[PDB]
Amino acid sequence: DVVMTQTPLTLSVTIGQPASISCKSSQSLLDSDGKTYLNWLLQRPGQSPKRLIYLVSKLDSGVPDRFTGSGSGTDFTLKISRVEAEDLGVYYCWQGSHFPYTFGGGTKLEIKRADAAPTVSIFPPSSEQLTSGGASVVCFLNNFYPKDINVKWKIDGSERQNGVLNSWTDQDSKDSTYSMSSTLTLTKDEYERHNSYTCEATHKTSTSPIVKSFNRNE
Amino acid sequence: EVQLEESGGRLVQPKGSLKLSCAASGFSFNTNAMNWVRQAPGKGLEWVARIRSKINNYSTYYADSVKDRFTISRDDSQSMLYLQMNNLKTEDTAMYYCVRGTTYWGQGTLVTVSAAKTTPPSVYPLAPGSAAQTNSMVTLGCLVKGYFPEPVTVTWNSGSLSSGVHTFPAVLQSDLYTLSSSVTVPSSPRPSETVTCNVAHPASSTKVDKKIVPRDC
Ligand SMILES: [Ca+2]
Ligand SMILES: [Ca+2]
Repeated sequence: DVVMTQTPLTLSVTIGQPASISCKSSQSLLDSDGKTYLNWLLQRPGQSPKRLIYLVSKLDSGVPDRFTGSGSGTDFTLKISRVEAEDLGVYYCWQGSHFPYTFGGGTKLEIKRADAAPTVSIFPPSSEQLTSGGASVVCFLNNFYPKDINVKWKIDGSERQNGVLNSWTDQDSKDSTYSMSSTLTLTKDEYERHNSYTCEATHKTSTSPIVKSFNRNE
Repeated sequence: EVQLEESGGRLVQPKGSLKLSCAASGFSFNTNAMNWVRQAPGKGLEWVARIRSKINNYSTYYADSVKDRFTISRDDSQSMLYLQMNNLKTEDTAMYYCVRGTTYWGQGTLVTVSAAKTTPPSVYPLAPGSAAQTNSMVTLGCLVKGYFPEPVTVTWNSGSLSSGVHTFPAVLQSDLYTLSSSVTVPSSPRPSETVTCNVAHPASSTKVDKKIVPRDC
């Protein structure tokens, strides 16, 4: 099987700045008929892939001239002259020359934006949940950048590491920011024999972390 | 316009069987080679199977990992592409796309191969405890816990609240998914104007509405 190697794995580019991505094959994609079947596809978040380039350099209909495909044999390049917000997603090279028809591992194009501190919100377990025997404490860390953040959970001043589930949104379609959800799950009993619940957010925007807390009864 | 619509995706037990379908329209289906491409949760694209046109006697090709287990076929009279999958394995869990040549991709159909059983979620409102009064913006949410398989969709005020919504991807903890959604609105609307999340787990035919109500005593 032809091995398709895509680099970089991720890149972070300022809107209006150029981007160049590589795709290499373990063997020449020049087919028996003299044509080179190397496509470039873009997968936008939540969307199915869309082909941008085919036959190394041919642009698909309704694909801006900002995209340029180049190369031959085993070495291929996708270049974006100046990036736009809509370019964010994972780019794939797909070879159709030799069977099995292989794909590169993907290159995630991220939009570089200014730093932004998260806005933090804390939520106690709902009554619905307590009645069911579980207790989840939630923290939303909204509209921050960069993605890299640390969330610390504290029960009556003491740090809890187990029962913590974290999820990040994709870059905001208008903002390019991230949001994050941090769920601390503990038994209804454990929750009730404790009063102070705190989530601490350490982001590069401040040396001091963003703290949000609540007390069962106040 | 060219349309490719996949049908069939769902939860199957390991060693089980599932047939996927793809309805093609807006092009000469009978003159096109058709492919199936899959994408494992959070992974890259993986080519699965290819079928040539009638002119090329419907020759079929398969990736090594699915050869002898998967059967690609087509019904030109109905412009239907099919993928019969026998002896399913957990690593076959993926979103399956119908592709016209290497040109147009359908929406995809999710296939979950697991011993875990269909479990509807529990829908919990996220309301602030006694949080900051003169806070111009108020953040509310919905915690959607203990479901299987994916997906789950969250909508706020039946799709009216679009701006200010953050939908967090599901995280699988112990054969059960957990997802959350948040909504940020001015302090003028809620509490006065009600806030409700609409949760749908199609796999268990669950549609749950949770009104976000201020925390009582
Ligand atoms: Ca092989
Ligand atoms: Ca060939």
